[PDB]
Amino acid sequence: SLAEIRTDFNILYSMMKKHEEFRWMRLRIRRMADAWIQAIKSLAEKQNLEKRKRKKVLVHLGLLTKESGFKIAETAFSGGPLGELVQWSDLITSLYLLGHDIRISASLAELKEIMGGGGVELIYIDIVGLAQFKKTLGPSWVHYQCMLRVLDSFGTEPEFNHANYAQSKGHKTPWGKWNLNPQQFYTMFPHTPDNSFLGFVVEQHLNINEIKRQNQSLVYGKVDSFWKNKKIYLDIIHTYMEVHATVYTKNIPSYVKNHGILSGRDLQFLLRETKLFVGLGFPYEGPAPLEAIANGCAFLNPKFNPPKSSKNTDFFIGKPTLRELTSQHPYAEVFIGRPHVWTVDLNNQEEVEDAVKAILNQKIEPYMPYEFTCEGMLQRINAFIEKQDFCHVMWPPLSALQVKLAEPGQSCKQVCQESQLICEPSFFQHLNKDKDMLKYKVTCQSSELAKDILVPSFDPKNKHCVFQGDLLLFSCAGAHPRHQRVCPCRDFIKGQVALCKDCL
Ligand SMILES: CC(=O)N[C@H]1[C@H](O[C@@H]2[C@@H](OC[C@H]3O[C@H](O)[C@@H](O)[C@@H](O[C@H]4O[C@H](CO)[C@@H](O)[C@H](O)[C@@H]4O)[C@@H]3O)O[C@H](CO)[C@@H](O)[C@@H]2O)O[C@H](CO)[C@@H](O)[C@@H]1O
Ligand SMILES: O=c1ccn([C@@H]2O[C@H](COP(=O)(O)OP(=O)(O)O[C@H]3O[C@H](CO)[C@@H](O)[C@H](O)[C@H]3F)[C@@H](O)[C@H]2O)c(=O)[nH]1
Repeated sequence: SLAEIRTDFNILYSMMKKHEEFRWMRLRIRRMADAWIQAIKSLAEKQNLEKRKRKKVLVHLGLLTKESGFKIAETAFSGGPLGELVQWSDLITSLYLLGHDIRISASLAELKEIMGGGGVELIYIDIVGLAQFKKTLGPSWVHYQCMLRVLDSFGTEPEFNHANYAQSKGHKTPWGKWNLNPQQFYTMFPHTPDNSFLGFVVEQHLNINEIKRQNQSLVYGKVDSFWKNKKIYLDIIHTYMEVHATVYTKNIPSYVKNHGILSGRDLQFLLRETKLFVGLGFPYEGPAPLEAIANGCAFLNPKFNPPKSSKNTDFFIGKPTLRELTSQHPYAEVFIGRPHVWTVDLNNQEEVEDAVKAILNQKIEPYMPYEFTCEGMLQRINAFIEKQDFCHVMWPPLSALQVKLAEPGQSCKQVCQESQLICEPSFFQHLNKDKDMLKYKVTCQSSELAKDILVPSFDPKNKHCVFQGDLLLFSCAGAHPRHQRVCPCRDFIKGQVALCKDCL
């Protein structure tokens, strides 16, 4: 009944051999196996991992179900999407190493059988999977709702999650209206403080100036369509560097050295010899740029002005968020930055040329943020499993609360970030009446209730407070056009933004 850490993958390899759909994920785990085992040993030396209860865990991979018709397993080796498979691989491995009893499902049959068996304590699932869960179990699916952790790469903002509020705003997202606690949404990057950051591990095989060809650039973009209207950009880079590619070819200049779609180990070799990894603008927020940076590549990161969102970009229409991307990879831009990441206006030929010349003259510094290491991911998911409880113990602890007042036109996300903090939506409940507001030296001469994502709000001219009337509408996202927002912030560990200092 207590969890014991695992240091041998033999049982995991047995579980993943049982579906062809797991093949790509099994090969990833195999490539990274020695790093994983080193990391769970290192974590166990730093932190008491004793006295943890072994959980029975459902892992339901909706994206790999026949019944989903997503056909992601089908394209895993031929240039199809991999970012979700990377995250599922790393989650399953983390759960396994931490000693939990994992029940892996990629079918309605397995889903039914596991949930039939009872004693499930935690459920990892995607939004496509959650639709299947609800249909399969019937009305008692809600009995398990507080155990769900929903892998949702791009994030779900509260205004899309609240079914009635979303309807009232005319949000037609096919992904939203689940009415969960939004911290139950697990994201690919820490872009949505209403949600939890799950992430993944960045694959790299280094243990360097002679290995790396100073002259060699590699284009990020494994599909021909991605290269449309990039020729001035690529011509500037080609003035100074060889331009290589991994494309599965009418958009691709004649001078480009195409290697085709590479296996994991061959791609990693290509990164380790590359000076510059070249963003074209798409895809958004993938793992590949972090893999490049972990291998000592600089990343040329197209700047978006205006920032891209469901308001101006087809890709984002129907996604359950209004979040705006300031670049192809905002995490790389904001949490890494120069010299590893150069965020440039692709239409500023002088800025592009200056960036390429700078990168040519840079010293090579392989870099991985701690939160994207094996040990960083184990520490984060262990903390979530042990401390995150939506089933009713307050975590993060109230000690971590720092209250900030967002100016008009400023969100709670923005005001926390501007103080090197992060919005903590679990603390909004402590900011939502006259008495609580005195504590933080805001004085409500009058007040009212509103069901609005933009409250609690303060008019400092009229000394008027609007408080939240629907607790499911508490939202880090959103700026009040007229009033100040009363914003719950917390500290974060540098390199581990998911955790406060007193959260371990
Ligand atoms: C796996 C998952 O749900 N990932 C996140 C999701 O991302 C979207 C998702 O779409 C999955 C596939 O769903 C259907 O099977 C199709 O619509 C696929 O499109 C394919 O065919 C199109 C032609 O009809 C073509 O335009 C396109 O090139 C593609 O080959 C979808 O791929 O997964 C993909 C893969 O990363 C992603 O690009 C999609 O945005 O978004 C959810 C909401 O934000 C998120 O919760 C989830 O994690
Ligand atoms: O055929 C396709 C494929 C993708 N896309 C789009 O690209 C998006 C992100 O691609 P992907 O998830 O595979 O991540 P990427 O950064 O390329 O890294 C993978 O691929 C890398 C190898 O290139 C690998 O090293 C890394 O670990 C992986 F995560 C995906 O959500 C699709 O919208 C597409 O439209 N058509």
